[PDB]
Amino acid sequence: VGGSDERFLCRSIRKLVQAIQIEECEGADQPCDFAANFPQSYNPICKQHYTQKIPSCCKCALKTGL
Amino acid sequence: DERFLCRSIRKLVAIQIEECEGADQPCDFAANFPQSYNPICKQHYTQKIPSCCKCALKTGLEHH
Amino acid sequence: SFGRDACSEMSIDGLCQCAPIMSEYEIICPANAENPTFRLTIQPKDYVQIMCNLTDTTDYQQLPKKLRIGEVDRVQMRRCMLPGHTPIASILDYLGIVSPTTLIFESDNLGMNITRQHLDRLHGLKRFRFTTRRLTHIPANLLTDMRNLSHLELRANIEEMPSHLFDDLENLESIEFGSNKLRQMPRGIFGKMPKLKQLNLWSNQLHNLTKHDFEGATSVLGIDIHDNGIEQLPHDVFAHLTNVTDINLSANLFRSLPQGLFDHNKHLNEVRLMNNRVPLATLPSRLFANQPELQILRLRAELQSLPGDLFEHSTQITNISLGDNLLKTLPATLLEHQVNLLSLDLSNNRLTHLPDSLFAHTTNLTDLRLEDNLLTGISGDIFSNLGNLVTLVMSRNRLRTIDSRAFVSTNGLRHLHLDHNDIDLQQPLLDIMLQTQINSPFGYMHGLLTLNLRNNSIIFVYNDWKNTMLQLRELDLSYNNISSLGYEDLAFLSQNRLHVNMTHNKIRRIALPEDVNNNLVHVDLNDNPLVCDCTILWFIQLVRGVHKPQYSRQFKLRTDRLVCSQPNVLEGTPVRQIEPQTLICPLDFSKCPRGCNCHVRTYDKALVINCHSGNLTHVPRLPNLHKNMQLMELHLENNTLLRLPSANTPGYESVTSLHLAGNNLTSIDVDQLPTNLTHLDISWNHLQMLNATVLGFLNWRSVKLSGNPWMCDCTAKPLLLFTQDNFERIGDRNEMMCVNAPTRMVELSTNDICP
Ligand SMILES: *[C@@H]1O[C@H](CO)[C@@H](O[C@@H]2O[C@H](CO)[C@@H](O[C@@H]3O[C@H](CO)[C@@H](O)[C@H](O[C@@H]4O[C@H](CO)[C@@H](O)[C@H](O[C@H]5O[C@H](CO)[C@@H](O)[C@H](O)[C@@H]5O)[C@@H]4O)[C@@H]3O)[C@H](O)[C@H]2NC(C)=O)[C@H](O)[C@H]1NC(C)=O
Ligand SMILES: *[C@@H]1O[C@H](CO)[C@@H](O[C@@H]2O[C@H](CO)[C@@H](O[C@@H]3O[C@H](CO)[C@@H](O)[C@H](O)[C@@H]3O)[C@H](O)[C@H]2NC(C)=O)[C@H](O)[C@H]1NC(C)=O
Ligand SMILES: *[C@@H]1O[C@H](CO)[C@@H](O[C@@H]2O[C@H](CO)[C@@H](O)[C@H](O)[C@H]2NC(C)=O)[C@H](O)[C@H]1NC(C)=O
Ligand SMILES: *[C@@H]1O[C@H](CO)[C@@H](O[C@@H]2O[C@H](CO)[C@@H](O)[C@H](O)[C@H]2NC(C)=O)[C@H](O)[C@H]1NC(C)=O
Ligand SMILES: *[C@@H]1O[C@H](CO)[C@@H](O)[C@H](O)[C@H]1NC(C)=O
Ligand SMILES: *[C@@H]1O[C@H](CO)[C@@H](O)[C@H](O)[C@H]1NC(C)=O
Ligand SMILES: *[C@@H]1O[C@H](CO)[C@@H](O)[C@H](O)[C@H]1NC(C)=O
Ligand SMILES: *[C@@H]1O[C@H](CO)[C@@H](O)[C@H](O)[C@H]1NC(C)=O
Ligand SMILES: *[C@@H]1O[C@H](CO)[C@@H](O)[C@H](O)[C@H]1NC(C)=O
Ligand SMILES: *[C@@H]1O[C@H](CO)[C@@H](O)[C@H](O)[C@H]1NC(C)=O
Repeated sequence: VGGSDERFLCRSIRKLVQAIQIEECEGADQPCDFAANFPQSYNPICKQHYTQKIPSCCKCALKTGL
Repeated sequence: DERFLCRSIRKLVAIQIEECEGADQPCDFAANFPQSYNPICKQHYTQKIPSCCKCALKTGLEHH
Repeated sequence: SFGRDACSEMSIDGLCQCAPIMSEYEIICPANAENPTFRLTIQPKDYVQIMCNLTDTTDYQQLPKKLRIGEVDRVQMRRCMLPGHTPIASILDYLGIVSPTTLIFESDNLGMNITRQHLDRLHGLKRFRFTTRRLTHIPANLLTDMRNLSHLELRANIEEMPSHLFDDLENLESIEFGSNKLRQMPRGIFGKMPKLKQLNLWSNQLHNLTKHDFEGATSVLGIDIHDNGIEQLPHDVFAHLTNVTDINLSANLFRSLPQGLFDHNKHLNEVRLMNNRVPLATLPSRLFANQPELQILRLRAELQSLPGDLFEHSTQITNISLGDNLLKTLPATLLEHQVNLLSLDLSNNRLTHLPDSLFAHTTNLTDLRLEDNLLTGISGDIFSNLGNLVTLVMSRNRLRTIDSRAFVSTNGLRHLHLDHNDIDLQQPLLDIMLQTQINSPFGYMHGLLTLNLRNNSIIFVYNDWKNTMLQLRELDLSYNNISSLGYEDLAFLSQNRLHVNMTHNKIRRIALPEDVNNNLVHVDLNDNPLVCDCTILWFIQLVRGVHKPQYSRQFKLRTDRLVCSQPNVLEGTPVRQIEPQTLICPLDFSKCPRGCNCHVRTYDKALVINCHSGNLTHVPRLPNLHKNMQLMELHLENNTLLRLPSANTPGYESVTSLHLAGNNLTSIDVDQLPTNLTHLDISWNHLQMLNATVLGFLNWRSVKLSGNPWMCDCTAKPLLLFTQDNFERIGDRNEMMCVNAPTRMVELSTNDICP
């Protein structure tokens, strides 16, 4: 219904650049939002992801095992 | 070495894609986010190609 | 309102350009800009995003004109400047935006502090968010008359909020003040917000919370104060939160918590104390006891031990995460009341043992995580009441023994992970060789789906895995110690797409028999140290085309990376590429003649005797031919043989192939020729003639005759006639020479030779 909103750990800008759309991290190496309850060693950081190279989204990377 | 919140499989269809292994299901580390946020893995698309799998923290007006 | 038509139209009279994309529209202003002042994303009825790149408040002049967006739920404005002494509603009016429910204003380019005027005409909003990283000041009259707001979020490094900010927020249900600089709870605010349910205060610096801080907060259902650098809490801090159901205390600095911290909070449903930033040795007595509605616990704080009364009489608990602490054991009574527990996670602790009675009452447990601990055994009692358990994870422990009755009562179990342990199932070698029917401890679980035993010390494919587990889907035996396979080891009866991993074992032989119940099982045999000798012949034929017995089609073997380890000649070459006659087994010197090497080729059942010292005058003592053998090749090339022995000679009597090229033979008697002979190479010897008795013997029998000093006179007539009618048996017929001058024998007639 009305009043909902999705939040993401990383700020990104979607834009058009035929017309190709890309998603880029709003900043470089920015710490992730909503990430104050992870183990200290996780050091959450926003990382740029690519499709093969086109910036395709911005995601929060955790330094932990899989 | 790095881990993301939503598992995804990268594929080649020649264009490379990333698809959620668990779209619309909880993100990993679901218990790690602030109260009122509902962590759900979402498939995103670019231009219609699956470009990215990302953890969305859903919020709303209704409490629980 | 705004749709496909308005977007197409926007080009021709366009200071701005518009392009549809998926279900939305992207508008940029100005049209030809690399760095547009405005980029609008419109999803009709749903939301409008205004992304700004402004230097000045006058830049708003470059907004699109006559957009007529219409009714829309959410307006999100990013990086925009606060519009001076003008309401934000005036920007929205300009765009024709009608009755939004939600306004988000996120910007690091403010130009000024936010004011109450900025929200004029937006008193109808249900949801408002203001977010900035600029040094800024929020005036406490900002939210005057916002009597419709149910959800408020403010993020602006806020050090304090005067109480009067909350004067008109009678409809407020959620507060999100996470990630500010709050040091104190504002006083007397909760009486202003009698419907308040969610209080988010994480990532602040609230180091002085006391009971009075929450006076009047009886409506509050959730409080989250994670990451507030909190070292201690008074025991009565939450006394007024009588209806609270969720509490988050994570990422703080507790070294202890006081007893009775939740005594007045009897509606608790979930508590999180995760990632405490210092060691918290234990939790106080009965901290989570006597809670009738408590279901979920997440506890990670380097806990060293727990008191047995921690959850007493809290019967509704369904989920406990105790992973990543320092627990060495658990008191036996810890879970005595947890009749409804579904999931227990104790992964990543230091558990050396669990009391046998620990899971006596958790009869509803479905998921049990014990991985990354130091457990050494599974006893007959530990899981005996766990009839409902579905998956058991005990990866990366030090498991060495499994009681024979450990899994008799776990009929519900479907997924069993015991990977990376020291499990050998204590199996005697002769019992295995003598093909004894031996059930593993897992044998009771006919319904099992996953059995992961990767990286243990298993040496044998047990009976129950093949014949009792008819539903088995996955059987991981990789990195174990299996040393050989027979067809019986691959006879799995499961009809549920069984995949077995036998990679990285010690598999040196795979012995499938000659001799040539309707399932299909895949088996991965890659990365094993296979010895490629005569003993793996039929396996090799199986792997390629030739051999396809009855059993062969019940399974599908993966061998694409199964590579010979031995012998040196074959080392490195993938099993499929092997040519079957290359598979040999040596015959040792006792058998094998002194300066000779001998081997057996199973592909055609040949005993091959090679003697190439180059110095032999006689045929040495030969080994007897096994009665299962058909061919015997005697290789004596380039020696100096003076004569052959008689055909009655032991060993030599059974030779089927004589390879004698390059010797000193001056005559051949038929009684020197072995009876089963089919090939006689006597080229490059000292022969002058062949008796008609030898020629009769040669009539299949194959011959080489060139390189000999043939005497072509009248006594050679039978030899001449033999060669003329035996084009098939004499490969080097054209190279035979008569040495009386030297002339090719094929150029001689019977008249030329014999007047
Ligand atoms: C407390 O503890 C209990 C006991 O462990 C938990 O209950 C269990 O929750 C599990 C997780 O929700 C649940 O498992 C599910 O079973 C369903 C079978 O009906 C599956 O559909 C479901 O989907 C899975 O999701 C994966 C990502 O997590 C993903 O790999 C995959 O998803 C695909 O399929 C779905 C199906 O439509 C697609 O939408 C998706 O896009 C993917 O294509 C996979 O199928 C999941 O497996 C157990 O059934 C529960 N067990 C019980 C109730 O006994 C509680 O959740 C715990 N509670 C808390 C608060 O932690
Ligand atoms: C059984 O377990 C083994 C060991 O864990 C699994 O082996 C792994 O198999 C994958 C492919 O199935 C290998 O990855 C591939 O390697 C080749 C090498 O050039 C290349 O195409 C790619 O790099 C590709 O990723 C992997 O190396 C291999 N690992 C080991 C240690 O052997 C095997 O897959 C399992 N069998 C199953 C699941 O059926
Ligand atoms: C097989 O199991 C052993 C034991 O669990 C694994 O050895 C551990 O490996 C990790 C990672 O390198 C080390 O930190 C530990 O110290 C090792 N423990 C021991 C007892 O040696 C081993 O890696 C596993 N092998 C495979 C192929 O999975
Ligand atoms: C076997 O026959 C060879 C003939 O090829 C003999 O070798 C030759 O002997 C003569 C006579 O001594 C020499 O002149 C040649 O030079 C030799 N040729 C060689 C060695 O290649 C050989 O001696 C004979 N051996 C026996 C045991 O009878
Ligand atoms: C904003 O536009 C200016 C051009 O005036 C450009 O320098 C800058 O990079 C743009 N910033 C963003 C975030 O697009
Ligand atoms: C915001 O207000 C504070 C105090 O009222 C003032 O110190 C600061 O300069 C203002 N910020 C501006 C005008 O950007
Ligand atoms: C909130 O708690 C009080 C006890 O202080 C109780 O009387 C009231 O009924 C509770 N409200 C709800 C909705 O449970
Ligand atoms: C599961 O929960 C029910 C309800 O509390 C309880 O009566 C039952 O004994 C538990 N165990 C099993 C095996 O059902
Ligand atoms: C294979 O298992 C045996 C026990 O049967 C033991 O020596 C060891 O764990 C393994 N051997 C090697 C060489 O890794
Ligand atoms: C010759 O071969 C036949 C068939 O392989 C065998 O029966 C017989 O015993 C052999 N004779 C000798 C002397 O080896």
